[PDB]
Amino acid sequence: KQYIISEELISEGKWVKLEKTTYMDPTGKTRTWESVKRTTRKQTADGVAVIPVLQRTLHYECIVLVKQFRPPMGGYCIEFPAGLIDDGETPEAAALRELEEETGYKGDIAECSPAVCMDPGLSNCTIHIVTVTINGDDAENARPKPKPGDGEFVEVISLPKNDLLQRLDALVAEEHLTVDARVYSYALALKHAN
Amino acid sequence: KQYIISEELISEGKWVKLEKTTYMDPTGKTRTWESVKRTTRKEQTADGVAVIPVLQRTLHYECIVLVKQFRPPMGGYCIEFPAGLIDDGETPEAAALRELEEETGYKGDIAECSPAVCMDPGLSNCTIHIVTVTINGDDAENARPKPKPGDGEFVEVISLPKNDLLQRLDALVAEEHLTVDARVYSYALALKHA
Ligand SMILES: CNc1nccc(OC)n1
Ligand SMILES: [Cl-]
Ligand SMILES: [Mg+2]
Ligand SMILES: [Mg+2]
Ligand SMILES: [Mg+2]
Ligand SMILES: [Mg+2]
Repeated sequence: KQYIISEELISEGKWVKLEKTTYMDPTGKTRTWESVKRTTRKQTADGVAVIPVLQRTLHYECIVLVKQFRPPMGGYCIEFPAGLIDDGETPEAAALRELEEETGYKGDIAECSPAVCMDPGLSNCTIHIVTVTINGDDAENARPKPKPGDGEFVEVISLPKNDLLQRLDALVAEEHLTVDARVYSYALALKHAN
Repeated sequence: KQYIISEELISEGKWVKLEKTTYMDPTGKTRTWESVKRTTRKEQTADGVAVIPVLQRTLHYECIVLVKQFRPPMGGYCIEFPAGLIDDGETPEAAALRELEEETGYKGDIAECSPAVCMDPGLSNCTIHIVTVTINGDDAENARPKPKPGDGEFVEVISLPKNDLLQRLDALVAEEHLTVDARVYSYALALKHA
């Protein structure tokens, strides 16, 4: 019933553009929306976000997260390891690469989502969420060596899966960080299950 | 260590603006970013709310109530938590309960309210509160609920059992052209992983 009629470029940067979208509303009335897109999409999705489940025997399972300064936020954020997918890279491969660059951990693929939207009222940005387990008892994940790219500065924060939400709430109250909504959503469902 | 030095307006619409952000990297070097912001945020502790609406009914499995809408930035239909912007002076809880009623017809009861969490922190400063709400589906107010959607709002309600949410979402993605929201998907994954 609804669909896009046209897209007008308002402004194009190197990484981001703003467009004025005309669409037909379900009454047959024509309407406009201000829409953002990244200029980098080739791919199944713009990017991947990795849910990295650190498994060590006789320890709690942890979810491995990252903390970085995010210029659009004007502050530090706690997020799942994540990045853009390289032209002709698979989402799975992008997931293991990014996880290694940002954390130093080497993991195994458990499952991969379809493309999911980041903020669909604002942008067309999409990611695959890739669940990865990390055998924390293997020698290659003993002393994880992060190989981050140029101009990336990432701190790794591992938190127990079974207390994730309370641990996150504490980091916000204590460190004035912003937790990512996908991370928070995941944490909430862990408590809400059953 | 890191901080914002300046934010230069590139382009401002009615709803969204694009900014050139200058900030200090941790080596002590000046760098830039292209940042998106909404123009609608005033004193609110976030731009908006997303509601996690747990429909509870005697001798029924708990359902998560979701909405399906056309999203101009995406050029297609998306499945999301009920959600909207917080009106000036409105509390996040009030916004959540109001948007839930408007989008779904259901009258909820507040369970919990998250701190402000970031939508896509490498792109925008956009933030939400994630508000968990229970819906007493035995109450007569919630028997035959009707959306009371605003001007240019056109929403379908999809209630899925919490105990099978990921599979039911996957089934929906298999059968039509549409995109699941990344927060919805994250929540569904954790319900499996728990
Ligand atoms: C979405 N904006 C953006 N992405 C990547 C790099 C950058 O500036 C160097 N700006
Ligand atoms: Cl798992
Ligand atoms: Mg990254
Ligand atoms: Mg990277
Ligand atoms: Mg809405
Ligand atoms: Mg609404």
